[PDB]
Amino acid sequence: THTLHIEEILDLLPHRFPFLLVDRVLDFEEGKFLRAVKNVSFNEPFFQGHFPGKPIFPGVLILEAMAQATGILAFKSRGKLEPGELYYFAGIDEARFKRPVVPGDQMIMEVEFVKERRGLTRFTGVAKVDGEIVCTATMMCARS
Amino acid sequence: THTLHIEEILDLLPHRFPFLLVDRVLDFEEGKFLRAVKNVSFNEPFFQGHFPGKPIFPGVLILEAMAQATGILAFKSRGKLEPGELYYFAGIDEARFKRPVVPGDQMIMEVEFVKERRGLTRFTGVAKVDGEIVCTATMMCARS
Amino acid sequence: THTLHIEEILDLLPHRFPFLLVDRVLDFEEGKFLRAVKNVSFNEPFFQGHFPGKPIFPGVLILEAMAQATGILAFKSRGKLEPGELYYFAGIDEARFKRPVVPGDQMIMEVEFVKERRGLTRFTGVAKVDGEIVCTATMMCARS
Amino acid sequence: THTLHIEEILDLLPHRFPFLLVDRVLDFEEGKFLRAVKNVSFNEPFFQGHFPGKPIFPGVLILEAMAQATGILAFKSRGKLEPGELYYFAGIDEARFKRPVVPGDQMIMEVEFVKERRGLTRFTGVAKVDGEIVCTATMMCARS
Amino acid sequence: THTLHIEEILDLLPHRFPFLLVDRVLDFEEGKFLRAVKNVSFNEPFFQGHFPGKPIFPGVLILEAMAQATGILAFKSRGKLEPGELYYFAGIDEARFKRPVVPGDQMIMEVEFVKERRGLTRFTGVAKVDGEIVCTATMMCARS
Amino acid sequence: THTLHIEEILDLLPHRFPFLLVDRVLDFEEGKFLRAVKNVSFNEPFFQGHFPGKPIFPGVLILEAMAQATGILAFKSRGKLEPGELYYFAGIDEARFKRPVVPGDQMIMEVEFVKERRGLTRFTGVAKVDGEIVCTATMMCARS
Repeated sequence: THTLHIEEILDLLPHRFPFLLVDRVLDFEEGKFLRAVKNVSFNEPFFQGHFPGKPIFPGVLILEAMAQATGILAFKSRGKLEPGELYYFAGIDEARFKRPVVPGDQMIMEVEFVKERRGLTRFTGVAKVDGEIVCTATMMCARS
Repeated sequence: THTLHIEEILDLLPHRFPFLLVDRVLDFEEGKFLRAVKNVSFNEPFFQGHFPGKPIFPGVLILEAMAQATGILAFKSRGKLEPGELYYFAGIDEARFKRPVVPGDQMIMEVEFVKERRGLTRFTGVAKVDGEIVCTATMMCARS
Repeated sequence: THTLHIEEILDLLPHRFPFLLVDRVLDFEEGKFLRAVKNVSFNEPFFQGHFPGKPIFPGVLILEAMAQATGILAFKSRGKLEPGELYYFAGIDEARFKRPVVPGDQMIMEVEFVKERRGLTRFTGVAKVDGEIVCTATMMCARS
Repeated sequence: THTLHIEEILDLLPHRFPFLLVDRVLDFEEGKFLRAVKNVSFNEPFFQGHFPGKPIFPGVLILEAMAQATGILAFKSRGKLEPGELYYFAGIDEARFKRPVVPGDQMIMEVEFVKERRGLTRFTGVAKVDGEIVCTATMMCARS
Repeated sequence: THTLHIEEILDLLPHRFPFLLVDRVLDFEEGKFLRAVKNVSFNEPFFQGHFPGKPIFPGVLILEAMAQATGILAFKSRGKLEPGELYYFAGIDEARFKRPVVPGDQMIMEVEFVKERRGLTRFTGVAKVDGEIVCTATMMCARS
Repeated sequence: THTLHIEEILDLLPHRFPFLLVDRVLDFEEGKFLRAVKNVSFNEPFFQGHFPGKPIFPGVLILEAMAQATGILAFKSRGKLEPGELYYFAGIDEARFKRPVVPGDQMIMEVEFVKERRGLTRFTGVAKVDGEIVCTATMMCARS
């Protein structure tokens, strides 16, 4: 119902190529949840290195893509970043990688706001491919 | 039933980054048809240039990706390329671009063998997004 | 007589790296024709992929470069793009690729306005290397 | 006393550009610890995107670089990877990012083997700049 | 005492990725000298080409990095570039390359103003790694 | 009469993208001279950084390209490099840059063998555009 396409994304997040890893927002409810898509394509620059002969989307970039999806939720819910402010990744708990994500996968990511605590915001994220979980993690993010 | 993932694709086509534009094969029947996926992601290198502020997947790259999908069909059907042989794009008729393809689109491509003619092979292709046609073309390819 | 160098080109076309494929305009007459140069260098990013061991300038990028050269004609003849407007590739007829274009080739391209029809503009293009034809095509372009 | 330069690293790890994030090994003791350097330079490709006007080395890439440093320890200690085998990132606990790492920083990373557990190996890592901690994490890695 | 970090550098020099080769300024005295750092990392794009299997930082890029460091001195000492003006490399005398610079090296560069002569400014530069000289040169630079 | 195209060049020089800067050899006489072409195209990766809004081919890359052209002469004249051997740039005298080289320029480079001296070989080079000199230099190169 509340979808954002890439130009709307570019207006919210400061990330640019080759480190903008949210391709679409499928739905969100402010202060609660956001569901985003990362299309995984062979034609992405990290796959040349990771690895030659055997393309594997880096687990660390799933954590990043989910953190980005929290940022989009945070900005739509609480206000846009002001010029020069940034959205800092502060911590991660319990990241678990279940199986490799590969070219052709459409990675569906769901992030949920948990609480604010200290000047940090805590989110959970779950990433799926073809309805199955490929990654979970709990993420802490802060605006400076 | 007959799916090929990226490693199988890399073994068939000689194209490499940043010009390998088939991410998966969903089905095929040798000598007849092939259905392939190109995942369209913001994190592809041509989107920096095409265009700043407004990402549009180039129509010429839809033609490329379909031509590559003919190559995979041709190789699986007729034999792999020999070292130093190439799969040449010889011509295109009636390419039509119906609307823009954008980050987050999964472009489903169907190619069909038509006939061989004067040392050339003729194919038709149709590319879809969300079940709607975004491009059609007739393609002529040759080995040499 | 009416030459445009790259900064003038950058002011007319919205394309940027790695998808700006017109390096110079040698001559033009508004509403009629334009003659442009694409220098083909090994140091272009697509050649890593197309193909390892055997650099071949992609035919699809000749079509693009010619379409770009039509855009430059269109903008100089009829007015510049307004912010957010774009120059859409709508169709191609009868693209023919005669032989491979390679590193060291200076690709001379000549585009001619044919007619407007529906809200499309029709152009013919011919690309030469060392005075010989390497590609022809008829292109349809539209401003949205 | 036990230093490895980049060619020795390239022979141990399968990662390549733009995802090989260990530039040198300063010391190690098989089965115990490894100390590595990641030089952080503006001329790295992710800084274009992260972020325009404000270069910040991604925290997720500090985790990657430390995971790579565990791989080098694992290979030197336990044996090189066999062709087609991979060094998989299975999980992370308690990653904490203490302050931003920036161009001109030399990031010194110390990884320690903790134990093997259910087919996984557990490692702790600590990354420093100018003697101060910028990141800690506990990492689980597996061969397959 | 007078250090400049990368955002200050980006405000002074017009160079951007992949050709900004000064990561930090350690000290300077206007009109006299400047001491700068170039961190040499495997993750820089030229190392893919220079050379496969054997990363060697190009000597020509040491000359560039030093010329950049002269520009930063020139701008801080004599005034910033005005929009559209540029800082031209006009000549080099007696460049000498002593040994290869490699991934993991922190290249410390010291440039000294010699004199102005014609509308050129003459500088000497010396680049060190681990306290040893790896390159010297005399450089002539001009503002247009 | 003695021309070498890119595949012949790739077999002689070890440089690869984005640091192979000789696109064709127009003529040569072993032990004496070589004339090579570098096509200068906007679609080269360094132009993004050098400079935004104003593309200028770096003078240091003219020196590189001429050094590469000496390498091709050296290999054709004296023997190919053995695996793991490199063609080292040892020094430069009297490099002079006469005016900017820009997208659309075809840079014609003439290198001449001067003499061997203390385990080094000395060469002169002259680079032209449209028959006019844009750069001269004396280059010292060594195998090791």
